[PDB]
Amino acid sequence: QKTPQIQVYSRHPPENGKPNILNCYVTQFHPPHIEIQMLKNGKKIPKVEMSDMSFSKDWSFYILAHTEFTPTETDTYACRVKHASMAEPKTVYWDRDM
Amino acid sequence: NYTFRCLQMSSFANRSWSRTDSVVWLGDLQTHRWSNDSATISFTKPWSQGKLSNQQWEKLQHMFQVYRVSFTRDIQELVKMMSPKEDYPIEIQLSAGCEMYSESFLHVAFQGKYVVRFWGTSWQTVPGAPSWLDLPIKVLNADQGTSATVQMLLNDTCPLFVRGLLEAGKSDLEKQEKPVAWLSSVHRQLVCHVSGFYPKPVWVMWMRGDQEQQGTHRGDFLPNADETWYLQATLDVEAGEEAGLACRVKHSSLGGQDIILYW
Ligand SMILES: *[C@@H]1O[C@H](CO[C@@H]2O[C@@H](C)[C@@H](O)[C@@H](O)[C@@H]2O)[C@@H](O[C@@H]2O[C@H](CO)[C@@H](O[C@@H]3O[C@H](CO[C@H]4O[C@H](CO)[C@@H](O)[C@H](O)[C@@H]4O)[C@@H](O)[C@H](O[C@H]4O[C@H](CO)[C@@H](O)[C@H](O)[C@@H]4O)[C@@H]3O)[C@H](O)[C@H]2NC(C)=O)[C@H](O)[C@H]1NC(C)=O
Ligand SMILES: CCCCCCCCCCCCCCCCCCCCCCCCCC(=O)N[C@@H](CO[C@H]1O[C@H](CO)[C@H](O)[C@H](O)[C@H]1O)[C@H](O)[C@H](O)CCCC(=O)Nc1ccc(CCCCC)cc1
Ligand SMILES: *[C@@H]1O[C@H](CO)[C@@H](O)[C@H](O)[C@H]1NC(C)=O
Ligand SMILES: *[C@@H]1O[C@H](CO)[C@@H](O)[C@H](O)[C@H]1NC(C)=O
Ligand code: NA
Ligand code: NA
Repeated sequence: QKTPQIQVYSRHPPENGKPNILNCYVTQFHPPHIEIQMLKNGKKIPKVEMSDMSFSKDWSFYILAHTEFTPTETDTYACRVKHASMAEPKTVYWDRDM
Repeated sequence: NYTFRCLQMSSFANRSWSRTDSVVWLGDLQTHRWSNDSATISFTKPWSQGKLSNQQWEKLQHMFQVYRVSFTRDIQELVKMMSPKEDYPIEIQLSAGCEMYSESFLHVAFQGKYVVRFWGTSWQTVPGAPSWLDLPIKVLNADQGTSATVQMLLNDTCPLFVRGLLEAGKSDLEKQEKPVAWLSSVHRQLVCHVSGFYPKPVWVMWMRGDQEQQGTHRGDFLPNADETWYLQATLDVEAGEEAGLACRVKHSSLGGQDIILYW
């Protein structure tokens, strides 16, 4: 059993008030069953698109989630992952730069 | 060099529940998906049929349709025979294809670990694989018709199909997408973010004038959802001495005009 790594980053340079895309890349996990949500101010974002799950040379799974977002200095964004390898859901906050 | 990979992931939860899902990659571009819920293989490019006629494609697809049902039954039968010693839940992964210059491969993993390959004219367990696999592999190897089909698929069908993809997909495979870069920081750490480049080869370096800063740490290549790449390169610097630094990006799409971003 392998624990997911989570990276959160934007498609375009983050500029407050300009629409952009936020990515959540989840990697290095096994087994493949996983639950991934993206959060705006701690609340689940509805329209989140998911890539097909695939796996690497080392057999560990990966998947990309993304969503439209507009950064501002009043909103937080995060990616939350539930997986059997972890007792509780793991949440990674967008660091506002990536 | 292009590597063509067909990736199958099969999850067996209990005797009543299982699914098999596949994806196919040509290098870093996805060309097919085959969901458990679909009877047919889905194209993810307009050129995913390669140079095969509709007839040729239906036949090849048929061979995979028969395979998917046969595989699922074989694993279920195997678990019943081995129970309770080997039992659910079970994950099986297969990675098969060819690398073009060609050489082909077919590797199988059980519970996340490489255990079996097809090589030459037969299936084999790899050294270190659980010994309970030896008997089922021996039995599979008695199936001459399956061996002949697999040898054909790996030695012949795969490189032929991929040569057709390379010609049919030429304009996508040789696409050039330009990076956009930006700088950030929170004794400091400066981060140069580079996003939207294709293809993957890229050069990103912190500079002071013409001097490459050797403390530059390049991150992992991360995918964007639009078949482009993201990378960041970081440099830990002394506070006050940030002025004069710049991030330089070289990429094939830029036509010799590098991005230079001054801090
Ligand atoms: C498909 O290509 C196969 C080779 O390619 C590899 O495997 C495929 C699946 C891809 O992944 C590809 O990328 C790989 O590179 C090819 O397999 C070859 O098949 C021949 C027979 O058809 C085998 O020849 C027999 O070899 C043994 C000795 O094998 C050992 O030693 C050699 C080196 O000396 C090693 O390379 C092997 O790994 C083994 O350690 C001989 O004892 C045997 O001789 C006997 O049989 C012949 C008749 O065939 C008689 O004339 C003799 O008198 C003997 O009685 C064979 O010569 C070869 O080993 C095998 N390669 C490998 C690597 O195992 C396969 O045939 C292709 N199939 C089709 C349909 O195209
Ligand atoms: C591959 C090259 C790609 C070419 C590229 C072209 C483009 C295609 C696009 C692809 C999109 C979909 C990708 C899906 C990924 C799958 C790739 C891997 C396929 C490789 C296996 C193909 C097998 C084809 C033959 C087959 O179907 N055999 C049938 C039926 O056999 C009967 O019928 C035959 C003719 O129809 C013959 O006449 C034969 O003689 C008959 O018996 C068999 O039932 C077999 O057993 C069935 C099971 C075989 C098996 O994989 N078993 C297995 C492997 C490893 C393990 C060990 C692990 C276990 C741990 C517990 C265990 C089991
Ligand atoms: C089999 O596994 C599936 C998927 O987890 C589950 O929904 C179902 O309840 C299980 N069935 C039995 C009979 O245990
Ligand atoms: C996957 O597809 C097979 C064949 O149609 C079906 O029997 C099986 O129930 C499917 N599994 C799930 C979990 O939907
Ligand atoms: Na192989
Ligand atoms: Na596996």
